[PDB]
Amino acid sequence: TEPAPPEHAIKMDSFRDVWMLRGKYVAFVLMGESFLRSPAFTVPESAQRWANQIRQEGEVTE
Repeated sequence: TEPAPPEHAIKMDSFRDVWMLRGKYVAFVLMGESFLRSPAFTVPESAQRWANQIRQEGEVTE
């Protein structure tokens, strides 16, 4: 049990890196008017930032 780095990938909506030296990240957010769709990127950080950016704007309240 070596010091496992808790910082690397962020699998929230649909983000997951690859075991080797890569990783795809694509988020999907649909609202009651508009929706954004970003293609699979190569960074898990920007991934959560993208989905969150749109989500924060879409105040879901029925």
